[PDB]
Amino acid sequence: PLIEFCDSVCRGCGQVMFQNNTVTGLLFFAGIFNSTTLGVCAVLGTAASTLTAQLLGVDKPLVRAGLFGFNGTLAGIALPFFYEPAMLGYVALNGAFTTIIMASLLNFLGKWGVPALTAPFVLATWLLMFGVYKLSLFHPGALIAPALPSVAGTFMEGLFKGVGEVMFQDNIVTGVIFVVAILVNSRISALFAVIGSLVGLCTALIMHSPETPVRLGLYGFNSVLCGIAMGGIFFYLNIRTFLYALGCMVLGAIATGAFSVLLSPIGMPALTWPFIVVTWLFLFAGSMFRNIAQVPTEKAGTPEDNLRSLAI
Amino acid sequence: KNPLIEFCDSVCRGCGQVMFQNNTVTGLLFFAGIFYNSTTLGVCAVLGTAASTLTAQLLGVDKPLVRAGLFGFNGTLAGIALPFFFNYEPAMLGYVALNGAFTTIIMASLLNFLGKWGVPALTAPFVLATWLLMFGVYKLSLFHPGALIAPALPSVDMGTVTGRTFMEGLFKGVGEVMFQDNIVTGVIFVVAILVNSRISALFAVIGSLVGLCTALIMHSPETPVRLGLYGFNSVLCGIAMGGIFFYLNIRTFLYALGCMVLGAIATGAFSVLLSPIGMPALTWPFIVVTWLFLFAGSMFRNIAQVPTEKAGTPEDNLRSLAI
Amino acid sequence: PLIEFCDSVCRGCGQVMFQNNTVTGLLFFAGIFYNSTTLGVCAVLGTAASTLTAQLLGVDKPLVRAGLFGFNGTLAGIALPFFFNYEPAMLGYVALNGAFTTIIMASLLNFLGKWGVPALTAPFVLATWLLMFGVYKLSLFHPGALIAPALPSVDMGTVTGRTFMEGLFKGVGEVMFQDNIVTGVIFVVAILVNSRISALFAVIGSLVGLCTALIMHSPETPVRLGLYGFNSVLCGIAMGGIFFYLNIRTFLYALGCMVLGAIATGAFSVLLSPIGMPALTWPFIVVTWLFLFAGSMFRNIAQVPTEKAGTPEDNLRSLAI
Repeated sequence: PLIEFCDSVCRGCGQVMFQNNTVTGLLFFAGIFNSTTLGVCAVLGTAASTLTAQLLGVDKPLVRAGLFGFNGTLAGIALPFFYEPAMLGYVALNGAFTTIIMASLLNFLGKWGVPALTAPFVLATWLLMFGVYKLSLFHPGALIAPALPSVAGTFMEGLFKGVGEVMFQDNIVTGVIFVVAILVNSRISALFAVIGSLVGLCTALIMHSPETPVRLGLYGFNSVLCGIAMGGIFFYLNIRTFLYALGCMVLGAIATGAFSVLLSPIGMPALTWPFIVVTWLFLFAGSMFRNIAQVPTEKAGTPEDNLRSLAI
Repeated sequence: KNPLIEFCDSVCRGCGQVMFQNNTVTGLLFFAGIFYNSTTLGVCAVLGTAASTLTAQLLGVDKPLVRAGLFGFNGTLAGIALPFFFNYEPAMLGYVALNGAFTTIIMASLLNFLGKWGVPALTAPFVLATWLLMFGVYKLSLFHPGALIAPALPSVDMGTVTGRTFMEGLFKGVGEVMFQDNIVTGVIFVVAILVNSRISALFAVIGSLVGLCTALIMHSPETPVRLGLYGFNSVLCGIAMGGIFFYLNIRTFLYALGCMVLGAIATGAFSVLLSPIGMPALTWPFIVVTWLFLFAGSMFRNIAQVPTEKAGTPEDNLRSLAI
Repeated sequence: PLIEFCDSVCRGCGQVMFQNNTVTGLLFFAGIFYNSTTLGVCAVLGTAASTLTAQLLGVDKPLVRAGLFGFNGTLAGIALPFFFNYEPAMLGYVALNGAFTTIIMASLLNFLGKWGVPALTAPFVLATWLLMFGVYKLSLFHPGALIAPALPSVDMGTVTGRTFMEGLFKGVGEVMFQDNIVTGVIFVVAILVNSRISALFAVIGSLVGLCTALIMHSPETPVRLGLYGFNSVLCGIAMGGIFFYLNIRTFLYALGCMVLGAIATGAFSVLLSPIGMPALTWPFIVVTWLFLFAGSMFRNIAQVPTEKAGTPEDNLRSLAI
């Protein structure tokens, strides 16, 4: 059981980039392990999420696939980033909430075979983070600030930072390591995750953004998930599939921004929100697309496996 | 019986269904509790409930549903809350009716909707209606709103905790579930819940209480706490996920507790979300965290979801299961 | 193919009022062309993009040729130019908007499909929404004075004959973001071609929206501006024999919905007021889908089978048996 919870926890981390591999997940943790605190709160979150599915009795295939620890980690991290004694507890409370969300979303999105996506991480964190201004147990970082919207008056730092900011990780190194981590399980996923941040970076420049946040990588977080997800994983990789991904990827950044305003008066983070909308938006469309070949979700595997299975 | 007596028998049932209790008596017992605070509010209630009821019958709902009172619950909270959170006018009544009726189409809309996975509608009909019916105020000056509403961007005194903060809050939580800021009714409404079922009355209690303490822990201004506001939703969570929608157990308990705890956080989060628009949160929080837990249940082996279409009192749900 | 893309484009425009007819659609374009060649272009651009896209992703030809894949394609071509200061990148973004609409519609199709609910203008919005929200942080475009961040807060102007006439037509036009009284007329006529019923219901739409606004006590500026007739017009046209077998009970439902349209219009205005963006078609699509999802549970109410739903007349002729 201990080794399984381990093997699960390791898998959930990789699933962050849709990669179901204990190794990639470990390789990912090693990358992020910028802050021992963050790593702890991560393992806490992942552990809670994992341990929870097992207590409510999920299909072992799902837990052991790590599908029940992914959003478990991002709740462990981001409640600390955006620290008190009650920080840990709330992390646990966040991760666990994620689990009910995922189920809730599972059955939900299931009946058309749409994935849950990071949506569990957010809608949780969202709720668990919104009530701060009225629940003074915690006190928030300078990264949060109520304000009505108002108009405003690099490639290397941003590239890596995009991949890291996917984990709220503002480190160039980990970004590299996380990219390498993605390589292990699959070269394809590591590449698509790259084009992700890059397609997000340039798309941001074009739309004319303050070259601060760009290098900060923020406009590469979601893009990186879009590239990794719609990259051979959820759809049989092709040329038309590529342009779709590019398409989505491009879309990712616009939505990132739009989402920043939407929550600007409430001044909270956008979080993974953008990737999960534009994503689910494209997915729900795929089946109607003849030219587009959706990968059967329940069977969807690595871009390579999804290409090897399809071959015959 | 008769149509008049049926509309009566229905109206009485819808009120109890507020706490998921399908009983003409509990519902009456509930009205009696709230009547204490405002004949006006009682009227606007009966108006709302009546409209909601009468509407389902005109669109032809399955009699089982109307007579189960399932078509009057959200009908009442629209009759009440358009009067409270707004300055009574002559058009107040009409709009109440307009609110209740809207609730009905919402419930249907949500019924077919949430139905195909067997999720309940929950108070969601009351809100999304009232929401729409209340949002456009600043631009539809027919009505003029109470001081309880105020546009403002979010921003981070403490007051003092005490015995009174626990007693006033405990009862006020149950009442604030009906937007009722009275300690007495809270008691009466608790008793009302006892009639139909001791279990539901107890869970509704743990509801407000789990909501009260959870609020203190998260560090809230000890004003609103005693005000009970952070007990409204919690009370519904305790009552709903308490043997009603899931076969009551120990694991089921901790789930409820879990949900209940979650209720308050969401209550707060929701307060912000609507703070710039400065409108009330209303039942909104319970209905989200709730539907969030429900949709999860089936995936949970250890968790035994009560078949919605069959879901009855925690006792009946335990007596039926016994076999 | 060129003539089909034409025949499709023409159809998508009529579908705006649920009318599947190349003629009505043309008649509609002619109406609106009157106000701005630019807007007409951005429209055709949008519609063209939306159409061309479904074909490249391979949609069922029945749907494209029914024009159901160009409707929301037009409103994205128009509104990115209106509620924003035209730039060179205006066109591109239009195209980017229309195309986005298509994935939205699919996304929503499969989505709302499994209960047979329509997509409605929801594709136009959720796109435009996203494509318009990030402006304050994506300074490529610069927005019109019609946009302004502000927390909500409670002059009256004066009601009059002109307030009813300017508003009546403006409601139908404002359904296309068209602030012209003429086109409103023409668009009404356009609706007549395909069907008298749809043209009438679209009328009752704006009118039910107009009065319902007065009653709720609104600043008699926006009313004549017609704004509170846009959504109402869609509600009347949609729930008018098209999506439900037209009757008496069906009428009161429509009226019902129609009345609801305006309240929601306003509420939606607040919801987006701090973010100070437009409400757009948003209101019609919520109160609408709210009523539709209810219909089946209504015995007295006879929902028209969506996949079969046609003109109020055809929906009455088919039913006759």
